[PDB]
Amino acid sequence: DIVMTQAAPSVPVTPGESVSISCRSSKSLLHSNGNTYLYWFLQRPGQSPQLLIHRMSNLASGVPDRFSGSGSGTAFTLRISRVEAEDVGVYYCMQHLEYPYTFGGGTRLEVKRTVAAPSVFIFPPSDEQLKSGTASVVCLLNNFYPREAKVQWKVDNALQSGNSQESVTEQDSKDSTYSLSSTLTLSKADYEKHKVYACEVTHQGLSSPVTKSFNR
Amino acid sequence: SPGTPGSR
Amino acid sequence: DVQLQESGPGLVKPSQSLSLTCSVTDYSITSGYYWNWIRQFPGNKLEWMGYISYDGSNNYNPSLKNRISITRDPSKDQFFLNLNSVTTEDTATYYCTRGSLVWGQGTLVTVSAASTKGPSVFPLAPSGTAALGCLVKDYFPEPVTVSWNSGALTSGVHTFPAVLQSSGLYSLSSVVTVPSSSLGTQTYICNVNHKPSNTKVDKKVEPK
Repeated sequence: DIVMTQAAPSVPVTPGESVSISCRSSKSLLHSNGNTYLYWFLQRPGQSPQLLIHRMSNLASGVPDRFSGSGSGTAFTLRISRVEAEDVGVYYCMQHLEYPYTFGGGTRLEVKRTVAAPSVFIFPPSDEQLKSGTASVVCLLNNFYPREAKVQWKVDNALQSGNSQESVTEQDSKDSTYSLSSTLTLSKADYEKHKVYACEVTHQGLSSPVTKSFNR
Repeated sequence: SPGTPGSR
Repeated sequence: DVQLQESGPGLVKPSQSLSLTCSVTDYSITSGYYWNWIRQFPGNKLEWMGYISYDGSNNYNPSLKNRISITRDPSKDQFFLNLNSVTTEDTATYYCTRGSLVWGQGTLVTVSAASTKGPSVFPLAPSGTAALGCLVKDYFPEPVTVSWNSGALTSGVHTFPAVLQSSGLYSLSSVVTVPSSSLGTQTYICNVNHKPSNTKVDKKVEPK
């Protein structure tokens, strides 16, 4: 099989500016008919992939002309001019020279915006859940940029490890921000043994790490 | 051709 | 316009067969093109599985050639994917396509011996703006959908990607930021739908 490589996992870009996304193949994709069989796709969050470029440099039907492709042999570039909010998602190259068709691992396009600090909220476990013998404590980080954010759970000023799970929204198109949810899961027994529950957030937009907490 | 064959 | 739609079960047990259908609208599958199945694994890696051509000839990815079958019914403009002896590794979103240009919406198939299970829905109570939400916990398989106030509330809503807990059950939260002064004028109800278990739960979220 032909191995397709996209070296960059993600690329940031200021709206209105241009960006180039690289792809490489393990074998030349040039054919004797003159065409180079490298296709480009965009997958927007929650959507099916969509064709952007076929045969290395040909714009597909119904695709904005801000997308263009170039390359030679084993090295290829997708250029996106005048990047807009609708352009966020993952860009994949795919070789189309030999069976089986094979895809690169994708490059995520991130829209770069001004630094935005998250608004932080802590939620104690509901009384309804506390009946079950399990307690979920939730920390919400709302509308922040950039994506990098550290969440530290503290139970009575003690650092927690391996008992929480995080989830992050896809970069939305209304304000180019992310949101994050962190859930600390404890037994009801362990929950009732302690009083102070704290979520400490480290982010570039914050003047200093911010802690939101409650007393059980 | 390695491309997808179109309408016949 | 030409459109494709995948249909089939969302949950299949290991060792059994996965059977999906692609229904093609406003195009005859005998008229041209390759008709592909492409799947996307958790983690987002894409794999081309194979195609059936306008003449019914197949071409399979060598890594699946022993388990896969792609057939068609030209009279119904449908083509089919059959994947035998499935394992957990076959959990993926399955797409049907016409060449590289026209894609279906995709259909998630989870392969697991685990039973279907509806979610618990717990309130995330609000303590300028206030945040509140619902914790949708302990369901299987994906997906769930969450709306607020029957779809009337969309502004400021964040429904997070599900996390797979060590138990093998999923959990997610859906939150919304709201004017603190509206807490006594507008009720907030999350509408949780888990189609695999035939579960519909409305949960009112009020201040603590």
